[PDB]
Amino acid sequence: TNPPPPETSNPQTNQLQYLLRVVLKTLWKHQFAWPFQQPVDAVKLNLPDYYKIIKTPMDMGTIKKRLENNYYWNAQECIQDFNTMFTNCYIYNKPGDDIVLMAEALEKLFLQKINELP
Ligand SMILES: COc1ccc(OC)c(/C=C/C(=O)c2cc(OC)c(OC)cc2CCNC(C)=O)c1
Ligand SMILES: [Cl-]
Repeated sequence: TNPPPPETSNPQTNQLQYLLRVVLKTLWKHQFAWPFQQPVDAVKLNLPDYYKIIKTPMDMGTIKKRLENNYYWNAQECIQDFNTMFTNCYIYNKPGDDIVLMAEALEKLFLQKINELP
């Protein structure tokens, strides 16, 4: 069985609104977005070692749930989750894999969207 997804509720800056409404939304509609739209389903994908290697898992779906529930206090905490998501992919998969190239293309576009923020 897969581990439970990361918590998405803690209990509104302009940069957080921008990350959700502009950065995340554009990356969510990118063609290479599908493997990162929800937590890695290690059971269905038959990856019994994923959650042994990746100890801080993260996906765009959990970012959205966190951005919609005001989980983050600031934009830096949210930007770290994206970097957690990208670096997780680089750690588990092998260089040259198509998913690694997809993650690189997503990150390089992510740095452009955050390169112009309030
Ligand atoms: C029906 O097939 C489906 C349907 C829905 C899916 O997700 C919604 C997926 C997810 C596939 C992957 O995630 C995936 C894809 C790879 O190449 C394409 C890969 O190459 C080594 C390693 C992984 C393992 C995860 N590695 C990560 C996340 O970095 C597959
Ligand atoms: Cl808060």
